[PDB]
Amino acid sequence: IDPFTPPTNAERLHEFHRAIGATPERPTPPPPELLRLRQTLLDEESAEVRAEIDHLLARQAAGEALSAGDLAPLAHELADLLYVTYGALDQLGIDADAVFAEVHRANLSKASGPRRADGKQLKPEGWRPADVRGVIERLQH
Amino acid sequence: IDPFTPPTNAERLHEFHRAIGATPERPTPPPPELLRLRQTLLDEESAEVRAEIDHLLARQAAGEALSAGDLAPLAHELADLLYVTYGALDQLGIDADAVFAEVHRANLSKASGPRRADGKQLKPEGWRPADVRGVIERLQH
Ligand SMILES: [Cl-]
Ligand SMILES: [Cl-]
Ligand SMILES: [Cl-]
Ligand SMILES: [Cl-]
Ligand SMILES: [Cl-]
Ligand SMILES: [Cl-]
Ligand SMILES: [Cl-]
Ligand SMILES: [Cl-]
Repeated sequence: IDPFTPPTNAERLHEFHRAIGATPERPTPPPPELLRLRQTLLDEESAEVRAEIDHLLARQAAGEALSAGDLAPLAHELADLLYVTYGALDQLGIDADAVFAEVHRANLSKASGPRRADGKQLKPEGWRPADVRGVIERLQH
Repeated sequence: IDPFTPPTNAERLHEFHRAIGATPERPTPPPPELLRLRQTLLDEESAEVRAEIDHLLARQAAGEALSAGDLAPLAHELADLLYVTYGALDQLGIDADAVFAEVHRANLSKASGPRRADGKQLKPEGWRPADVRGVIERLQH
């Protein structure tokens, strides 16, 4: 499935990494041990988000109408996930906003296509996929 | 483990959801079926990120010095993950930037603590944890 089925937050992660001694201004591969760690951490944070969804689903199944406050733990974990995802991009010395803008361009464009009779989102004429490599090359040079 | 071990992107997701017919201005619980979907999608996108890390790790292990371009698929998947994470928060009608700011405050503050002899990050005096519930209540009211 897929989605169709003042400083920015990226800049905040740069501030954070400065604080913990952790980053490059241009795209730069990290040490293996650091990739490994990032992989684990993404793994863990996505697991916590999915667990909080499970709790809400169980409460809804029992018939509860959740309040705004009830959504806080999930919102907290989601933000934690943004943090470590932005963290990865910052660690890589990749401008997250530049890459995000290109991904957003392509997704928004795809959203403007027609739908199949069964409701599946189709691409519009002349749809242009996200060219993230082009963004990276641009940032590097 | 943990991290110690112009429109914003959140606003872009609101634009996207408008485009696909998908959102609330105040925190609002979603339908169960939609939570279920979001859970699956987070699951899948985090799996793809972790797979791209595996590929880079294998290349590094073989002795390669990765170029900036080599990082594009990982950067692309990371941005895809931001997209569906921001997507969740938007779906919930929760201002992602407000929640992120509070999580960032707490993380940056924790970073200012001393480290144990073994290098573990300790909290500073009077450290105040992220109060995401307070943010949610504020957004609701
Ligand atoms: Cl509900
Ligand atoms: Cl409440
Ligand atoms: Cl991080
Ligand atoms: Cl198509
Ligand atoms: Cl490398
Ligand atoms: Cl290259
Ligand atoms: Cl989404
Ligand atoms: Cl501590």
